[PDB]
Amino acid sequence: VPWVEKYRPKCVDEVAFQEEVVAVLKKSLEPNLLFYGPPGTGKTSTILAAARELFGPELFVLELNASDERGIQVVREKVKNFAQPPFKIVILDEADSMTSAAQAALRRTMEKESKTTRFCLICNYVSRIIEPLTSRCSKFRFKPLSDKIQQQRLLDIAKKENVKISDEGIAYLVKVSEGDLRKAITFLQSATRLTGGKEITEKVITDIAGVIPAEKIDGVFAACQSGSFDKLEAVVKDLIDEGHAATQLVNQLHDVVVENNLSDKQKSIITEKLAEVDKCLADGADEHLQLISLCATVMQQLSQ
Amino acid sequence: MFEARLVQGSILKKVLEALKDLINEACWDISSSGVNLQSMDSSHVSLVQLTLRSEGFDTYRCDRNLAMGVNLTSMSKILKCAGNEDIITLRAEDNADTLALVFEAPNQEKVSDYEMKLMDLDVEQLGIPEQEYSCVVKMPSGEFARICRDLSHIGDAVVISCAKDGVKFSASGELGNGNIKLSQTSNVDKEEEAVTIEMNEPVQLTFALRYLNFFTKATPLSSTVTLSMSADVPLVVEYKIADMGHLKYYLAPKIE
Amino acid sequence: YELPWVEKYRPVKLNEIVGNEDTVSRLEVFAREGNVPNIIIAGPPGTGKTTSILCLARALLGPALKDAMLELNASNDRGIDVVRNKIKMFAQQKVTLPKGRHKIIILDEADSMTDGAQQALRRTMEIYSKTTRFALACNASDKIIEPIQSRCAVLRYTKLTDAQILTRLMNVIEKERVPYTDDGLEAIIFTAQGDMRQALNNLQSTFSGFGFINSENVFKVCDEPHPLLVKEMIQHCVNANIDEAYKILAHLWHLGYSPEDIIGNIFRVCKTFQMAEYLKLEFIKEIGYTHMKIAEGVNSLLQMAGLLARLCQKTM
Amino acid sequence: NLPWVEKYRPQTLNDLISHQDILSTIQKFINEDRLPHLLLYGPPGTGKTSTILACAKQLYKDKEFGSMVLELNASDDIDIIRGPILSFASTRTIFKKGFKLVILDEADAMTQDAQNALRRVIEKFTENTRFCLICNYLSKIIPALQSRCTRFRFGPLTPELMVPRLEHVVEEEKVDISEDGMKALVTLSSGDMRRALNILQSTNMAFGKVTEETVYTCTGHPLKSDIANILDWMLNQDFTTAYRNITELKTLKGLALHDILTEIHLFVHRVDFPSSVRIHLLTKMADIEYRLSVGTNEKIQLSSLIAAFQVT
Ligand SMILES: Nc1ncnc2c1ncn2[C@@H]1O[C@H](COP(=O)(O)OP(=O)(O)OP(O)(O)=S)[C@@H](O)[C@H]1O
Ligand SMILES: Nc1ncnc2c1ncn2[C@@H]1O[C@H](COP(=O)(O)OP(=O)(O)OP(O)(O)=S)[C@@H](O)[C@H]1O
Ligand SMILES: Nc1ncnc2c1ncn2[C@@H]1O[C@H](COP(=O)(O)OP(=O)(O)OP(O)(O)=S)[C@@H](O)[C@H]1O
Ligand SMILES: [Mg+2]
Ligand SMILES: [Mg+2]
Ligand SMILES: [Mg+2]
Repeated sequence: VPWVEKYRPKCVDEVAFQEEVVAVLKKSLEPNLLFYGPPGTGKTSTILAAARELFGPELFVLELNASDERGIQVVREKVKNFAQPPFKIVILDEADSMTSAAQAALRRTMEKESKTTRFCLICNYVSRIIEPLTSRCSKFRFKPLSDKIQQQRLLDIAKKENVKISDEGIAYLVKVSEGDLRKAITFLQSATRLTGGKEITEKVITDIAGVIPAEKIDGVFAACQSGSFDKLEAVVKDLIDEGHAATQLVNQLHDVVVENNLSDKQKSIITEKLAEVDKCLADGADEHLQLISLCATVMQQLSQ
Repeated sequence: MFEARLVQGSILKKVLEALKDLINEACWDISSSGVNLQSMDSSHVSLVQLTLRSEGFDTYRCDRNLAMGVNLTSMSKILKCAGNEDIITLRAEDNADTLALVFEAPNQEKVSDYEMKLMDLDVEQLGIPEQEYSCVVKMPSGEFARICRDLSHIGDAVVISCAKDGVKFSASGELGNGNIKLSQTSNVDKEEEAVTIEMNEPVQLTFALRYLNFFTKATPLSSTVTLSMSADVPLVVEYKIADMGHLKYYLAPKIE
Repeated sequence: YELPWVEKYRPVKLNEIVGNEDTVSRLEVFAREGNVPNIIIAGPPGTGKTTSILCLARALLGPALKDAMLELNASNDRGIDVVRNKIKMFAQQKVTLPKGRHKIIILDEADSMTDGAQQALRRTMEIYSKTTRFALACNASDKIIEPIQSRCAVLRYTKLTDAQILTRLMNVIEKERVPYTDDGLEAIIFTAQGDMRQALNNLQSTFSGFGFINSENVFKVCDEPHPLLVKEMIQHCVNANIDEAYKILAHLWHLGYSPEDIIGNIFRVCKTFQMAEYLKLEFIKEIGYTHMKIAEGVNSLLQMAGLLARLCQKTM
Repeated sequence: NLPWVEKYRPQTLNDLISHQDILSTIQKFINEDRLPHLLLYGPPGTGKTSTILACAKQLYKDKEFGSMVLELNASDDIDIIRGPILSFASTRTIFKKGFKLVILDEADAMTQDAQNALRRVIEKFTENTRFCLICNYLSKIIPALQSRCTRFRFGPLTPELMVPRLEHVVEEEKVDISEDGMKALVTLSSGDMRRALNILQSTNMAFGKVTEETVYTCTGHPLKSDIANILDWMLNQDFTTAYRNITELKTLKGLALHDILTEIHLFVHRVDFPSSVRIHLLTKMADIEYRLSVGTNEKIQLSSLIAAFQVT
């Protein structure tokens, strides 16, 4: 079994650092539940622990995601089919990615079935869910664990599984997947298969996390800082030939532009271009051309 | 409790085979005066009404009224297990939600017991507006069954027409039209074989044929069928269950 | 029970169809000589396709219309089995008609037949063309597979100009003696958008609900964003006055008009407007862009406000 | 227990509110046996399925209501037309004289071919079965089909009309509603009595008292002060410290960028700008919304929004 589930909480008041959610989940016998929070903060783990506490190990809850490709009708149809411990629990993941018209229909389905099934909407934004669904639900914020806790639990995992990783390795593991304990644990697991347990250096983490090294970002800014278009072509060609996706380059380039000492006008222009390039890439545009364009804008902004 | 002894269960079996395919489930309204069953099919176009008087049974005992909403398909499936000449005893306890059908043998060494599980049906007794019909055709049931089953091969709408000198059933369809006309017999060799048309005004109506074919599955019940009808009033197909009651199908006309 | 005016005043001969003088002229020629080809009449709704085919079939056959015509709507079973049995047995059926007359198989809503049905209909059209003629009707003339269009004359129908709808509306008013006024007739012609059956339905509904016909009353039964408000909003956007155009826009949004409706009316009003020409084109460009973005699903008031901001900043 | 959206349903035809013209015209249709096919369209929760149900209960009886009314939802399924609808419209009911009624809820989820079939069914049997279609987007309905039937736009309820019914509900129940809790309920409802009564009941049942804060916390709607704070960070701060502040607030409470952007648009129109600056803010915010509609990173779109406000 994967480590993302082998080390899940088995009880409600057991390890979940969030206190005001584990207290109410005892009285959960406001008909429905609504969890929201950043990804990988024990959203599904907590309700699964609550369901294994309430129902029991053999009494086994339909979990499906509301972001299906097959429309919304099949979702509510499956809920109806599952409808027929005086109730059953259905879990809706990514419930914020439902359009308002699809939440209206899920509202009708969940309010006509409000006698035998309890719902749990798991999302990352409570504002995306419309006011009927939230008004029928009881909200619960899930805040990520503190950085030190993250490293603590990761060391606990690495000692329970005998994975020889440096402490700076753990620091970089939690830094490379920011505040995402699920992602950090999955990386720790899938980065020890990649070595056979001999040694897990930060290069393996940087490769698995898909993070382009900060050297290449500094090279991109060194080229666009002052130089002809040939340097931009060269650095972009080298960055594409390395395999690094353009999404990661745009992400890290934005992260560097925002929290540096560029002017407000320059930051504004560069970030507008970053957003446009990000949409262009999300629309299937070609990475080389979009990166060339973005670098041309950044160059005409910095060089001036 | 409901304890009724029918000497020949063939009557009950034929009734169930006449109602089986028109209506799926019905509310047998048992009373101290007889047995009734008034219900309309799933399409609300035809209304079957069965009545079995008390005197037709051998020992009919009913002390309290009952409404046993039996599933007619399952009831006929159970009735099939009975023999052709068996004595059939229906027994419904004061309140037990099960109907005991006891198929005795014709004085032999076989007794069958069945406990058909009833179901709760929301009884509804719609009023049947008593009315005076302008034409009453009485004809051998075999002829009406043949006529409907024949014209069903041509078209799905029979135009029944009552003149004075005979009744004609017309039909039309892709492969042409055909009309069967019967004249009232004057020298009735057998009172069964006669075709008697009590006509008070010439009428002409149109009816669907799926439903007339559903009606004609009660032909083993009686040899003579009575088609009574008037204008803008549902036609009435009546089969007289001998000396114990009747089975009466109402059918609403066809539009256009 | 009295039947509506859409039927009480249905033209019973091709001299009374006001739709498309050229195509109806062709069809009158065919009703005169008598050897029609398989015709596919295609065009927008309400313009007189079913009526034209029915009047043509009547004028051709005459009293044998009950015996020589087979109509199959969209509400009839028209699978491959019906096409292979009923339509074929009708094509093969013998009916004796005058010299140049043929049986007619009217397949209304021909764009609703599945491909298998049309494939099964091809050779029936082709073989029995010596005694059977087909007359299909459709709106989307590309829903009919190509081999069926290859054996039919594709007669195109177009929307009706406002003058034709006005003539027929006056012919009906004269017969019904409904009290009217010019603004009411202009309102009906604006809400019709060419559909000659929509216009008659709106006329009858307005007359039956209220009687007198005036624009105030026409927009009480149709009830779409009054074109005067949209004209005023576009005018404020011409003077580069965003804060006064967003006023009208939020007013329209308060009454719950769906943004598709608001854009439909804004387009239909900005097309026949009184701006310059280059400026009108620069406006229609942006309105089309925003219509694309709303049909795609981004239908919030922010997109309408952004459209207003672009329209304003086109004129500096 | 029993929801208030059902306990206070208008049982008669006059208990409907805010549609007196439409209600009077339908009542006149009923009195004169001139009832045409009806097309009731408008935003949710405005009183469509209640208007036609009151009209039905006024037209038939309660025992004729199973054999002469076909209440059919159109979102379950071209086969539904030639199936139960054509078999319901073409056949008479045995002993009852009069037309039938077919009520197609959500009549705009029907494919266009199904609407062609249904239009022919309607056109054919128009004197023994009256159709009543019900939809939210009249634009989704084929112009052919809509032509057939008279159309009624059930717009949203203005707050003056709908406040008396809420006051009657409050007095009949026991709800300690503040003088602005009614206002923050009317505002969040946005003119559909169903959502207003639902929000009111759920908040009164969850917290025990309704006010301008309790309803805003029960529905998770972004408070006005928070959006004012965000606009202040954008308008009167450095780029980076605004990015930091806005991101911290956006992750503190559950807040996406769509809602931030909507409320910030309303504020851009509220507060005073030189009227040549809000043309820029409006353009850029309407582009950021389109960019977010395609599934992009919100960390680069939020920064784009701050860039848009940094015209000042
Ligand atoms: N507060 C917490 N208490 C206990 N375990 C935690 C906590 N946060 C994270 N975890 C662990 O991290 C793992 C992932 O938690 P999940 O509930 O799967 O996160 P998530 O909400 O599913 O993120 P998604 O599904 O990608 S949106 C579990 O195996 C837990 O062991
Ligand atoms: N060109 C026309 N001239 C006169 N009356 C017309 C014309 N077009 C439509 N009508 C009227 O509108 C009614 C319906 O028109 P139809 O012939 O049904 O149009 P249609 O082409 O069938 O529209 P569809 O089938 O919905 S695409 C007729 O009964 C006429 O009264
Ligand atoms: N005009 C009104 N008068 C009284 N109560 C109303 C009115 N409009 C809505 N309601 C209430 O709101 C509830 C829902 O109204 P509905 O008629 O069901 O709205 P709706 O048009 O059916 O919305 P849909 O079906 O989702 S488009 C009813 O149970 C009523 O209690
Ligand atoms: Mg999860
Ligand atoms: Mg037509
Ligand atoms: Mg409704």
